[PDB]
Amino acid sequence: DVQLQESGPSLVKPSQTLSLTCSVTGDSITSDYWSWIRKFPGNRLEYMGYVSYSGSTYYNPSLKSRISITRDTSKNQYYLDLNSVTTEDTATYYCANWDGDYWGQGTLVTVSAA
Amino acid sequence: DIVLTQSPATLSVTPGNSVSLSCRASQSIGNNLHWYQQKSHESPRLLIKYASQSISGIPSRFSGSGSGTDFTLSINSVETEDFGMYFCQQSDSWPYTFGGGTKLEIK
Amino acid sequence: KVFGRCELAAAMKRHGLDNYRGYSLGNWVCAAKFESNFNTQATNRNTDGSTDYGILQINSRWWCNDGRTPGSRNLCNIPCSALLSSDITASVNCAKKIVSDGNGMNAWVAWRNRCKGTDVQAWIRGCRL
Repeated sequence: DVQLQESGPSLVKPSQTLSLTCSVTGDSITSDYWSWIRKFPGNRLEYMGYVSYSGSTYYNPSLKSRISITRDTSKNQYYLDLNSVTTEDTATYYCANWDGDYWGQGTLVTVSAA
Repeated sequence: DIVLTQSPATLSVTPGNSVSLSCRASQSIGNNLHWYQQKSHESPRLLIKYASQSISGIPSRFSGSGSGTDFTLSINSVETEDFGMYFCQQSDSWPYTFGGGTKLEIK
Repeated sequence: KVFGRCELAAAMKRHGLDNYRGYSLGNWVCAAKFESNFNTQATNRNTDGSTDYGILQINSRWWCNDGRTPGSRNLCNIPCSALLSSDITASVNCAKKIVSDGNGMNAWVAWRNRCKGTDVQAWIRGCRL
């Protein structure tokens, strides 16, 4: 069966690059489309983007090109890179397959000068 | 982008009673509207796909209806395990967008 | 089941394909016409050991699992048998995922060769939708 799990820093500084990894277990990443979704402090969900089998990516215009989604078949993982973050990027990040049947547990990332 | 508006924002109900949640799209999206349930400290869970298609492993009391711009998620005889947030999401156009959510709670 | 042109146009509209991810309804009807001639039971064995299934001839090497294709990936997470039903639900669901890749409808060779660049709207004209 398939399992997804997010990993990466939970505390980041403003202006830095936020990077998360989604490890897929149970099947190859070449067997599905992979996405990233985040939830803001006030129950607001935003579909960040996804990468399909051909390698083509689709990113939410709201991210102003600060986002990059990549894959690593050898490690069976895919990633999220969000550049120049601000406090507006504080949220709970989830990885899930395109069908929405498989989701990671979600990981909170807080952007603070602290 | 396509805006999804959900109502009511909050709905209080007594277990055993039935409810229906609304989601309206700013433009026609055919049957490309999906429903998700989300509880505190948990990832969203797909309940209904493409407006009315059932999902294996989901309680049969959940049903979806609608097309075009108006959709509804119905719960026949709410159970305590159903309390939480409900979000609709459209996949007709990129970027995919989510409704603002409806909170279902016990009254 | 062999769909009538207008019958399929109406069904595909109900199944949410009209303008789905930028592809007008005519594109889908035209694709079905040249891929399977509107036949939900159409199958075609390919040289690589894969088979194309159903109304939209969905491939068993990339999209569905028929348990007989080498290098199968099952991108649609569905058994190919489900794509051979008179009910187009599963075929449409998979077609939507296929077209959600950057290659779009180019995944359908017949569509690319007989539909792309033509007046696809003509395929839904003269129909009670």
